[PDB]
Amino acid sequence: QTSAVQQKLAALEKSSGGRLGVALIDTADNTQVLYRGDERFPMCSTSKVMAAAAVLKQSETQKQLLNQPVEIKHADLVNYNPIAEKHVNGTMTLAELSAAALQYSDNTAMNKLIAQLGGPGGVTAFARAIGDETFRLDRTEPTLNTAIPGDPRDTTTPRAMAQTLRQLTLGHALGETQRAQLVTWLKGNTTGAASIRAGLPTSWTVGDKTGSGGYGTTNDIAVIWPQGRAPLVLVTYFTQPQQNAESRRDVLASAARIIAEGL
Ligand SMILES: OC[C@H]1O[C@@](CO)(O[C@H]2O[C@H](CO)[C@@H](O)[C@H](O)[C@H]2O)[C@@H](O)[C@@H]1O
Repeated sequence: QTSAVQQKLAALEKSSGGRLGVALIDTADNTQVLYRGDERFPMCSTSKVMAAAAVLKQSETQKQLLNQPVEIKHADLVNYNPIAEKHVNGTMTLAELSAAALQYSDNTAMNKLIAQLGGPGGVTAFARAIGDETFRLDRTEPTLNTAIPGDPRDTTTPRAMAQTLRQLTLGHALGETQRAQLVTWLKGNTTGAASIRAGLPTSWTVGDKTGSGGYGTTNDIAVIWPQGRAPLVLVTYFTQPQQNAESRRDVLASAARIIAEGL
C-alpha cells in the first residue's frame, strides 16, 4: 500500500513529534507523491504566494498596476517589516511589495497586498478563480500565523497547494509575463536556505516560499528545475502539538531529501 517514500516520511514524522504533509508533482509524467496530502495545514507565510499571484492576475488587464506606488505610514507596520520600515512616510509599488513579501517575508508588505485585493476574501476569491477549491485566507498579518490545532482558518492541503503552485509557475493560471515574474521573485527568496533547498542538489534551480508560525509550524513550497529533466513542485507543511514548539526547518530538508531519491 504505502511506498518506501511514504514510509520514510512517516518515520521522519514520528521522530519529529509533529504532523507532516507533503505533496510532490513531477511534471515529466504528472505523477503525484503525497503524505497526508488531503489534510489541512496552517499556511502561514506560504499564503503570500497566492496574494502576490492575485495581484499579478489583476495586472494582466491593468498593465501599470505593478508600478502603482502605495503609501507606507508608521501605523501600517506589524510584527516583521524588514523592507517596509525603510519606506515609512514614503511608498512602495505593488511590485516592490510583492518582492518584499515573497523574498523577505515582510508582513506589512503582505497586508498591503491583501488590501489591494479587498481583504483576505479577495485572496480566496482569486484562488477559487484559478481552480483552487481548498485554499482559504481568513485573516491578515500577524494573526493568520496562529496555527491553532483544528482551526480551519488560513489553511490549505499539500495536494491543493502543489497543484496551484504548478499552475501558477509552470502552467497557465497566469499570463506568460506574469508567470515569469512570479518565478523570478520565488527564485530570489532569501529565507529558504535551511528548508527544501537544503535537501536538494545544489545544481538544481529552486524557487520557494517559506512559512513559520505558532505551534512550531514550519512550511516551504517550491518549484524546482532539476538538471536534465522536467521541473517539479514540492510542498512540505509541518506543525507540532504544543504552542511554543521550536521551528524545524531541518524536517523539511529531510522530507525533500527523501522525495528526491524516488525521482
Ligand atoms: O498595511 C495596512 C493595511 O493592511 C490591512 C489589512 O490588509 O490592515 C492591517 O494593518 C492595519 C494597520 O497596521 C491594522 O489596523 C489592521 O487590523 C490589519 O489587518 C488594511 O486594512 C490596511 O489598509
